[PDB]
Amino acid sequence: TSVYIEDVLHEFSTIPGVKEDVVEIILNLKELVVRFLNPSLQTVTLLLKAEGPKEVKARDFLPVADVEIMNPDLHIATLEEGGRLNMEVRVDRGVGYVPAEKHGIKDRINAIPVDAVFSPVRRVAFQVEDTRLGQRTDLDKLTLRIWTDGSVTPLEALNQAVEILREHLTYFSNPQA
Amino acid sequence: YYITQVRKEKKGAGLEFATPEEALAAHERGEVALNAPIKVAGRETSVGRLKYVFANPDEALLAVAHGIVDLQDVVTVRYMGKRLETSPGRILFARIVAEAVEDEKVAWELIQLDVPQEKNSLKDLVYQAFLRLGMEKTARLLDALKYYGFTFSTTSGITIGIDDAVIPEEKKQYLEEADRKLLQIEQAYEMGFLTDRERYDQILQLWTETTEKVTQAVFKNFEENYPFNPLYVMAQSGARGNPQQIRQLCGLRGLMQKPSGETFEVPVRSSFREGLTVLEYFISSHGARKGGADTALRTADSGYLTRKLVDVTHE
Amino acid sequence: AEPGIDKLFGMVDSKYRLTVVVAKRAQQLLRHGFKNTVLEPEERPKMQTLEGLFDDPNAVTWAMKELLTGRLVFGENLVPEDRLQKEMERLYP
Amino acid sequence: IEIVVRQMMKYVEVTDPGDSRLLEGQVLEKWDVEALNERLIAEGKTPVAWKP
Amino acid sequence: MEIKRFGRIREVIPLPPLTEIQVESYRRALQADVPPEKRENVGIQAAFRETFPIEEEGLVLDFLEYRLGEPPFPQDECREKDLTYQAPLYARLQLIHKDTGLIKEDEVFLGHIPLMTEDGSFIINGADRVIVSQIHRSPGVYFTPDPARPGRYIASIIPLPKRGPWIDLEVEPNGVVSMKVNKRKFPLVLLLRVLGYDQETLARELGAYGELVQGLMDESVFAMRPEEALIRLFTLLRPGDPPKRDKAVAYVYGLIADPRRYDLGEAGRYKAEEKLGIRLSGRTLARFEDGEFKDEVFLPTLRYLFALTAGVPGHEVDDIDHLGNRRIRTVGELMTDQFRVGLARLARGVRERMLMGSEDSLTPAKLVNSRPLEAAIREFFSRSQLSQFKDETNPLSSLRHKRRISALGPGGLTRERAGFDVRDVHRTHYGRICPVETPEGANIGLITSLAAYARVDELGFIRTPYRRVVGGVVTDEVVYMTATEEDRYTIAQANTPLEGNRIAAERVVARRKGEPVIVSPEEVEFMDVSPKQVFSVNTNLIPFLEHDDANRALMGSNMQTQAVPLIRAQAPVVMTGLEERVVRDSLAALYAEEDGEVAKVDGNRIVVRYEDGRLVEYPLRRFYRSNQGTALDQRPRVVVGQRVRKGDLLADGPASENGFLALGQNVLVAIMPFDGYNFEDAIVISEELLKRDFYTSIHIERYEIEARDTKLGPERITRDIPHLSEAALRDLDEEGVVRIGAEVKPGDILVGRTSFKGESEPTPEERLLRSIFGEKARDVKDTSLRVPPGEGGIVVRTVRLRRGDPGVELKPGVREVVRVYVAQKRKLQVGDKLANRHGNKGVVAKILPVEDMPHLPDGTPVDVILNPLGVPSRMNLGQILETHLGLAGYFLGQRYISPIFDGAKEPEIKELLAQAFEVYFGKRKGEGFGVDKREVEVLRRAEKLGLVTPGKTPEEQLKELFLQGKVVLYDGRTGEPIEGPIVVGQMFIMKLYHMVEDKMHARSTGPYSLITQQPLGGKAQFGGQRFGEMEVWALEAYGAAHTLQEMLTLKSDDIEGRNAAYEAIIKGEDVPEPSVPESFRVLVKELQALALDVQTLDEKDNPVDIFEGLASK
DNA sequence: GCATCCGTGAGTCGAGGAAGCACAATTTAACACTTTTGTCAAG
DNA sequence: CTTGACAAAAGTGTTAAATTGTGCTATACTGGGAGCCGTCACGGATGC
Ligand SMILES: [Mg+2]
Ligand SMILES: [Mg+2]
Repeated sequence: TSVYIEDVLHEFSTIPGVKEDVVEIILNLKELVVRFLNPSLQTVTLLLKAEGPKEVKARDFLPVADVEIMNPDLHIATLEEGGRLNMEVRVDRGVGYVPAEKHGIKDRINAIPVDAVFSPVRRVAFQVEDTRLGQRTDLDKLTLRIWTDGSVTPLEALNQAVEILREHLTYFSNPQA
Repeated sequence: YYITQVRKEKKGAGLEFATPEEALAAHERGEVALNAPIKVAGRETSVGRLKYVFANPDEALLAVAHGIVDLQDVVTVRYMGKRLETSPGRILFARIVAEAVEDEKVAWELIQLDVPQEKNSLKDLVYQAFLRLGMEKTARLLDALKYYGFTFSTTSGITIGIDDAVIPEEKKQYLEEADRKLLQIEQAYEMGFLTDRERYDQILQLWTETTEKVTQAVFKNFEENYPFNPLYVMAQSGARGNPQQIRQLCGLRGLMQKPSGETFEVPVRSSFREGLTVLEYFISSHGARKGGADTALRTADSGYLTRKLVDVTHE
Repeated sequence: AEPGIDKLFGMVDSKYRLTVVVAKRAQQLLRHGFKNTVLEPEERPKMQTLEGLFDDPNAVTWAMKELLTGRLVFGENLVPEDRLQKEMERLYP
Repeated sequence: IEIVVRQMMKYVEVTDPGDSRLLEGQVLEKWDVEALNERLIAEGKTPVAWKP
Repeated sequence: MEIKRFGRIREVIPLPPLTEIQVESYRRALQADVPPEKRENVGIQAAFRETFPIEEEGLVLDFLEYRLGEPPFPQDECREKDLTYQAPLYARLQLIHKDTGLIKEDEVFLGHIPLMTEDGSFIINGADRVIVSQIHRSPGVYFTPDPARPGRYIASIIPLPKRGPWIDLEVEPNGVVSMKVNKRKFPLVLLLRVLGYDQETLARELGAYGELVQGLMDESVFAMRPEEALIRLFTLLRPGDPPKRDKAVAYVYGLIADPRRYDLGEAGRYKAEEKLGIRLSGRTLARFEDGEFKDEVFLPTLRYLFALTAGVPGHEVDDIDHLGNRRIRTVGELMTDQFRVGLARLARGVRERMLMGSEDSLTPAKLVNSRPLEAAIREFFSRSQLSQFKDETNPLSSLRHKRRISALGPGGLTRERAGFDVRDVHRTHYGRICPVETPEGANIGLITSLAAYARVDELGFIRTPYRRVVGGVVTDEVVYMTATEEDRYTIAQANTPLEGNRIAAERVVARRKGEPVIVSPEEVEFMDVSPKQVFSVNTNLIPFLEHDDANRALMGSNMQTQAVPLIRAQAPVVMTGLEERVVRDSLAALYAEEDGEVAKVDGNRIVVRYEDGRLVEYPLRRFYRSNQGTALDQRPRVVVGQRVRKGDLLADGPASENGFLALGQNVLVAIMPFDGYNFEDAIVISEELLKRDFYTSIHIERYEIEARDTKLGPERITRDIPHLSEAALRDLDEEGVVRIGAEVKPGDILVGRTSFKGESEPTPEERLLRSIFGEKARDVKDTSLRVPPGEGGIVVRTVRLRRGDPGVELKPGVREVVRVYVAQKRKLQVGDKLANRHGNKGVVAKILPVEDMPHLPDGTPVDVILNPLGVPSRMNLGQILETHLGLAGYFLGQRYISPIFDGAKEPEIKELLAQAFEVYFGKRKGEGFGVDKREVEVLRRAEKLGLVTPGKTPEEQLKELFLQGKVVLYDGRTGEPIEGPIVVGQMFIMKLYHMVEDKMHARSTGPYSLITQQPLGGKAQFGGQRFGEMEVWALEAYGAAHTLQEMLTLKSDDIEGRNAAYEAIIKGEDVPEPSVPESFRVLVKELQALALDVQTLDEKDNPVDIFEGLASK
């Protein structure tokens, strides 16, 4: 949701010794997959301190309690000799797609809000086959295919989806004139 | 237009029977299609009209929901005390108008049930509704027509592919004939039987006639083999395009005019589906620029004329 | 379309007379704070607000509804203009 | 079209002034000369002869 | 991602330097690197040699040589400091005293000449500019038919523009040949007699044609002496001046014989000799030598006119629009013309200064005042119609701008006086001017583009390459020839089949003087190099161009110049092959000079260790704002230690992906109606595009403010703005300027400025208010720079120029100037304009969530939905073909190059689609999935639609649909399939420069005009909307008298009415009755200024005063 | 009648913003002083 | 409401700069300079 880079004021800038500009780095961070192991955890700050030359991946973040990086090999930036990258990445929990213009979250003055795509589900497909039971031959076989980023398993997402649909069905009660 | 147009089958298309029991029985055997025209005893009907008789429009549209029949299938429905023989789509259209004006009796008099709803039929419906109901009910009918037209065009399955520009098999035959007649025109011209100007006129007439025949062959193919082809439906219903534009896509581009006004002897024998050559594309650009220049120089004249008319008649 | 536009158009010989009548009545309603309306309390136009239903502030809407009821008289040389305003001020201060 | 054409045919040319101050060949409006003629005839005076 | 290439035509030569029309023309004019003694008589060298020596008739000022110095400031500094990138020009001149015979030489500083940059543009007052090449009628001798009288011809002699009068030669019905000059007609016998022509000579020369010579043998003047004839002619040409031989000869010599006043030109002289079959010694109609006039071209011109009338086989009329008769004036020639104009003014002052003041003690520096020369040069580069604000929306925009040919401008046609003839595509345009790329509207046919392979020659004539064909075998010898030379040959087509190098076809399609014909291989003499040479660079970027109607291809090529660079731009899935050369030739990307090794890679610069050992550091242009506000930055594409060969890519520029032109994104498209949101060119897009930042662009706005010296006191840039809280000053630094990195919204302060209030007693109400609150009025007021409505973003840069800074030439009275740069990252939104390369354009009308979009059976949602109803009327089928190839490429993971008119065909596209189906459907089979129930329902409809063959299996029928580019598509809202198979594919779509963010404007009240008091116009001025005549008619036709009266008075210029109306509304009251508009009062006073008594009367004819008694004495 | 001349007309929004000096005459500025005005405490 | 000090707050009156207007140069000088140039309609007026 927000990234702070030391010595960086906005995202329309470059960093000495770093091959990518801030805009490219933020795009790389949008692909970071972070799994919270604690259901009551709402926010975290991941710290990265790197000196060139090296390929800074998502595995370079300092460890945090109850936080796991699901794609350690994600490439973040390329540091040249004499380049340094000290940044704090704030990871939040939520639903939907919240543009940076809406939440505008900044943990400090120079922090840069990032557009948030909270959905863990990547792709959903369902298949209907022509099954038969007994003498009835018009029966349906439903197969749901769910692709997730790994933070939430497909079974967990399916259970959460079923509960949401079940909860909404309870709204067709207590009718009013 | 999509829902109010009925299907036509060719599988049966002619078989005569003695009783409807035989006619339906053949249908289960696959010998006749649902909408293929047949003669049961003396009258000409189809399997759908005999097989599917609905007590009212709600039952007919319930069967459509269950996939029993399509909107374009011709069946028998009982509506307003009459045992109509139409498709569920046309019965659906009648209900659309009836509910918009909230008058079933007046609505039945405003529509033509036994035709697809093209631009002209829909224009007559709006005008008649205005005369009988007024602005308020007519504006409601226009809102209902817009809603259902948008809804049905999304799920109907209208799309344009390269294969949708169907090339008639008659185009090859016509072009070979034009080559022989053109070669025959050159033979006579070599023999002195006609001059340069009459040779020039005869060439233009030959390609003007071939273009007309190719246009007719293009549309005859659509209405016989691909009645639901996207280009045919758009032009027939009035939604988009005319026969001239369809011919260039599917038939031949035709004759092009020089900047001086003369027409090139050699026409563009290729359509847009096949792709023009470099020389054909350049030759075709002469008319494209001329049309663009005429349009630009025509707006000033029309605008000037309107100002003259306003200033003479403003009082 | 405006509610009852067909009926309103049929009440005048010229469509522009209807606009003049509606436009003049709207000015009368505004000038007296809607206290001179011929509309009953259950006929008054309403607008849905966050707090709740309130009287419609649009005076042109009020005039069209009043004109449909048939309790308004319009015409030329009904009464002298000066006397009309004087009486309406007295009846609805 | 007929409204515009009615404006095109709105004028006449005086051919015989009669008992008026109009000059032969003068171009004026058809309505004006017709009103002028009826006034002149009302007082027993020769009317203006005009040309469409 | 592998690239598959289509096509059979082998191009023997590569595209020439795309900007050489600009770069080479300007090099020849300046000749800055050629040694002064080796310089040829062209460019400004010819301008110097034509004006000098300047003789007083006994001081002579002679020009020896010139030189150009190094520019005072580099290009980057000029942009920052609003300077012009130029070089100082010095001329080495010598003053010689004819009396004494003494020579003094010194180098005089003539001024500054703007320098063309490497890409072919100029920096004028800090702004990038392009000089558009001008097309005009070539000088020479032309023979056109007389329209009034059939069978009669007129001979026209045309010099260089503004280099002599046009001469007309005609045979009158009387039989006398009349010469028309400066609108005055006279008999050519008189001028012919002046040139020392006798009766016998005209008989020998022009007497073999018929009676025409008999009409040119009037002996009334032949016996007259040439001196008397010159005096007689001088009287006719200018009646009234005292006829004197010295004045008479000077007039005739300066009219047709003075090289400094009449200039037929190098091209005009070449054309005249080619047509008349003569050899002109110079470039003037006649020569004056030995105190006598000598004919040069009048007799040869008359001889041709007579023989053309007589009917000799070898003479013919001229087509004036024939491209062998029309030439191009490039930047070099256009600049040299203004250099000669101002250099003649410099000579005029020299003559009028060397006849007055210290005649003996004169030096070249004292005589020469270069201000006239500089003024002429600066006028050309600043206020010329052909000097245009550079178009740099993307790299292609600037490349196109430099190849444009304009028929307008000083010395050209008028936008409203150009007929169909000048706007038509001439047959000689083939291979020289693009037939499709032109502005649709009032400028159609008046602005054109150079064709890809065309080059302008030394004389200004466009030439195109052709392959020499000998004995039926095509050779690799390429010949560049003009339209006049092209007319002599039978030229075959590039698509002519060849068996190696021999023409295989028995019947060959060719051209003869532009007429298509069918010939044999032995009748072919030249061949087209490739189909690309017929079209411009923009048009050559449209794949499947042969399937698109030219009217839409015009739109397709024009819209590519308006695409904005994107942070995630992609090269198209289907390319034509010119994408790499456009980036290479635009000089936006960075390439290796030779083999080397990358030593340092950074976001700011790249250091390369070349094989010779020298280190080169390339700074990268980062977040630079172009003329259009789009951000242009270079992103490194190499890593430290990587080995690079010569010409390898080092960093991408704007709108390029690995060196390929990337003007947009490749998206998944479904062609189908969608709930009326596709209506009438509207486009429906998925929210998934925004989530992954497709069609997101960076735009930069520049705000400027100045602190000036004033009578009341100097304006100050300060943080201490009166009557402002700390919230409004929160982001301002101690200097009073907004801090870098702050976000600014409309109404926020950018730079704080206070100005001294004018001395004016306050109103009593405000004077009591101040007394009540005990606040003393301050002497300064708030005049700071704020963010305009609808704008804002992030402050990225602030520039501060102060008086006395090196290179800062601020205007007098200006203490300093502050510039603030605000960047904003724009995402695709509703109202933004999208387009593809085939002329299909529309605005986003709906952004749908991912779960509402149609999706494939595998769960993949489409990105864009396009209405099929836009195709049939437009006839641009190239987009359908691109979509089909995109669908195959999507599943095979490859990209394609299909050259225009020689590329992918349906049989090859269908063989690719068959492979794509195996990966697309074979993957499903291995996963353990069969055919969906929903697909079976669709397959049942499809066979009723004649799309699939009855009796086949579902998989075979699904493949039959796939080879047609159609798939079974599900509805994301219902989960049910669309009742018919849909055309789904991958298409390249561009986000154009037209954004609703820049165009939405609203106003209640604001600034008004000075004289008419009506609202100003333009969003920049916060102006109102024009309610023109046609809008008034619409209100009149509606009968809305009161609506019309409000807009005429209360809302436009009723000063008392608009004041009362505003006060009434904010008090909750109805607006009052309007009054007389102020525009009518202005009209009455203007009619009175013409001495006309305009009076408004009442029903009884008494005057009514509309001025409130303010003008009644 | 007849040519030849001149004069008037040719779409709409938007976005682009080179004497020099002398001297006299007049005006502006800076003192000077007196003459209001505004406060003060009383009274 | 006064009643007398008070102090700027302003105005009136000279004076000197600073600005502005005006007249005057004595070898002999004696008629300008820049367009140059691709449209088509009409009336309407004159050359007769
Ligand atoms: Mg994620
Ligand atoms: Mg039955």
